Amino acid sequence: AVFQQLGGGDVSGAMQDIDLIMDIPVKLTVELGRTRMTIKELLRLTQGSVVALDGLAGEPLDILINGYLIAQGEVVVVADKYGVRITDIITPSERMRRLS
Amino acid sequence: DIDLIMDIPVKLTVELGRTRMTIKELLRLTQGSVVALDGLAGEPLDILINGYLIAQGEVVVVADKYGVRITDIITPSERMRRL
Amino acid sequence: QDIDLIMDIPVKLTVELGRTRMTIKELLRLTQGSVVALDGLAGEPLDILINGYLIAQGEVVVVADKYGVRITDIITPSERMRRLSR
Amino acid sequence: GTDKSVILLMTIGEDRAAEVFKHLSTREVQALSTAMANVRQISNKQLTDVLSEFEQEAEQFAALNINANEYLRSVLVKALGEERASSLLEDILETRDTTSGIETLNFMEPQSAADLIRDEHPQIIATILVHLKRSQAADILALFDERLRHDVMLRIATFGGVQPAALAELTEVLNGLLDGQNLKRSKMGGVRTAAEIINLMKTQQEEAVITAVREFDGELAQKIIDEMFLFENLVDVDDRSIQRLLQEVDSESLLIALKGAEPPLREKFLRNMSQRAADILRDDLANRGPVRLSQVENEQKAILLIVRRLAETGEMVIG
Amino acid sequence: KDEQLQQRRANQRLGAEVMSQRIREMSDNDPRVVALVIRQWMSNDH
Amino acid sequence: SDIRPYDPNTQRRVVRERLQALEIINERFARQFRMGLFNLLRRSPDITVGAIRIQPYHEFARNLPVPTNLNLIHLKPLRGTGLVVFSPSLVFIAVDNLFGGDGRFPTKVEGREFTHTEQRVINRMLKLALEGYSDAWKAINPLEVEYVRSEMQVKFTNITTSPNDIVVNTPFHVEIGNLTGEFNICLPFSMIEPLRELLVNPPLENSRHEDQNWRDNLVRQVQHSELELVANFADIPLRLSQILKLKPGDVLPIEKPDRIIAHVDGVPVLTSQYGTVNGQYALRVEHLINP
Repeated sequence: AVFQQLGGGDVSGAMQDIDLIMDIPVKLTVELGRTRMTIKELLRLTQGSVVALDGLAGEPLDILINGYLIAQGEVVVVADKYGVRITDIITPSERMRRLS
Repeated sequence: DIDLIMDIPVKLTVELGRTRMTIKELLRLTQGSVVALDGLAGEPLDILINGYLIAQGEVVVVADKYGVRITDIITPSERMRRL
Repeated sequence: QDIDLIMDIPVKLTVELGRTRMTIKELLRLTQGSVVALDGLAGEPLDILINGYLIAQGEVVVVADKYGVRITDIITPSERMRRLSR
Repeated sequence: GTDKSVILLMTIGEDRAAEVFKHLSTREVQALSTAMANVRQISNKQLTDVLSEFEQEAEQFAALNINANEYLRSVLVKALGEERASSLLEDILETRDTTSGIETLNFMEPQSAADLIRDEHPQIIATILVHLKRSQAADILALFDERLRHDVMLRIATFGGVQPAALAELTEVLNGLLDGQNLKRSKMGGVRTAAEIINLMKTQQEEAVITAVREFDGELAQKIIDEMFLFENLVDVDDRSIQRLLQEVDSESLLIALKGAEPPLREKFLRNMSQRAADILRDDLANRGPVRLSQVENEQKAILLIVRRLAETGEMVIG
Repeated sequence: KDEQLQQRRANQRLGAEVMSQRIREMSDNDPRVVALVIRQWMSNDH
Repeated sequence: SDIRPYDPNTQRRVVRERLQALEIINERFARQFRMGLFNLLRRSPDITVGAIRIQPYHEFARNLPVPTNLNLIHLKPLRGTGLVVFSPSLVFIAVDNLFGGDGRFPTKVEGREFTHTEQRVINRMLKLALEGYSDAWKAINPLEVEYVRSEMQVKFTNITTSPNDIVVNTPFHVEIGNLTGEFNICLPFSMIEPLRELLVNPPLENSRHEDQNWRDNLVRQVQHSELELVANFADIPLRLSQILKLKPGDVLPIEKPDRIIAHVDGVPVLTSQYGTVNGQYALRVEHLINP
């Protein structure tokens, strides 16, 4: 019974600003491609096998922060190091196009 | 019972890059900004199933469609090192 | 043919209230407080699905002040075939 | 009054009107040419009254306008010297500037203009040149590369006239560059000044500087040497030096040089020869008719070179 | 009236013919003065 | 089986699409520009419209000569920045004709830049070019063309976020007498993309009233189309291991659904509270999900 029971703390909610949370690390990840595939072919997979991805080659790649899609970029090579070039923040319409 | 889970669909992804950033950095990105990736060129791309890493493999393009060759399947020994 | 390789992969399970098929007309004139039915009688077990694929059937149950699905059965392919057929 | 002036010019005659136009400004000449042929009005009384009124007032300004620039030039020449008169006349001319920048381009130094218009299109260069003074344009093309020179000259030969809009555009482009800046580069000190500076220092430094200049460029050294001793200090030469130099001076060349010389110089130079020789030289000078200054200048230059050589050798002196 | 008009016209055509001769001698004496006076007349006309 | 290693920065994105509406706008603009050039140069030019090229931006940049006058233009209300490229040959011909030249001598270009007078001549030409282009576009889609900046090098424009972006290039060839020159009009595909369905099919002799009546009737025809609406009560995350041992009679705990999402083929359309009405599973609609 050490912990004190908190309740009724739903005072209000309003966005303050985006600098209170600024220096918080984000997990950025660029995605090469997607493919919907069942377990059928999944175990059929051996070493050296090739899995085709739904994404057409040369299309803009997807950029996610903490696993949430935010933007579409393009992959570039700078000094032998892989790099993405941000092209456009995705729209809610393409977000749902992605969902379906 | 294996037959039940031998047919189910699942979502597969392969990730090409991984970078850690603050928001000063994310906001600073504009249009055309190039973001460097911690991953070196030629290293095996992670392959994830519903966000769960199971394998590593190189990038290859077949018939003008993106693809990946499964170089190896990671044993959970490397998972400790993944964090 | 590995088994421990995918023994741990996570899946997401969804449960439905019911089907219904209704045109653009009624959808556009739906207002707040409007009530729309479903194709299922109140009482049949709901359909559990994974990645849009049928996996089980079960209904919601109230134990104390908590909720959960009480699975009724597991659909064999034969039943899945008649599901598609009818 | 312009119509009356046009009528008077028409009634005067072709030669008088042409002379007046040659003594008239461009805008005034154009207006007079246009109005006279355009609409001409003759009045039995009003024209006569206007002519009488105009004639009644032409008393004071007529004498000033008769000789204004010539008198100023003569005064400048007689006041300080030919070198200072040229600078004074240049300043007086530059006092009246030009509005359109194209004409302002011919008051700029040739190299500045050549650098300014080198990168322009060859046709634009050609258009600038026919609007620019001919002397300046020749210098500009001299500074221009031979390929560009030939191309621009060919364009000049076959010019076909500019659109008024393009000409106005070029005019305002040049105006925007050269209107708020002064291009009157004052040039003080050429070779006359260098020779004057040299003449007043020590002999060892004099020979050192002249040989340094000769090493740099022989023509500049010779020009400095000629400006060093003009054909006017011969009156200060000693009688013995004059007699010594007379032995190497041709009688015809000496007479040609002394034909335009000052009477005092001739009298001083006639005291070194014999009485018969002096009488013969005087008779030859009296009988000699006027000649072009080109040959007299060459004869005087030869005599001065001989005198300078004698002095450098060490067989002449001054005083 | 016709005779008086003819006499006036003859005087005008005689004195103007004399005036034309007079303007030629003056312009030969000073050609630039006439141009300057003409320019001054145009300037004053403005 | 064709399988080759993935090489970045390779021209692998090919988007070929015939643009009939641009194919006719080019000729309309060419006719307008020809008379404008006749009005200006006092000569008779002939403009041949080349084939429209759909190419990556760095191909267009590398094919261009150096130096060349580039004219950044704004085709409002279309977001983006197009480019009008005047060749050194064309500006040389125009300057030669304007400034007392019958084009007798051959045109010589050796990397020479453009002076202020040449820039003003090019501005005068580009005014006519932009007026003609706006008038040509006016027939299909009324646009206003604004000239914002002129440059001489290629690296100053960068109207494409990346050099691999796709742009639409139309080269025209203008001949005056024996002299010839060319000039291009390049539009980034981002500007054209909202108007692709308009620029793809050849124009038809119709009216704006007829067009709006058309989609109006089509909209009304669409309304009588049945949809499939799916309500999601809960979404519980289980591992594969749980699914295989999962057998009838088990209880899988779920959380409180405050609202129920209703989606058509994945896309959510409604959130509504669950209920039972007339023995049927019912939903009390609370909010249509507007974008």
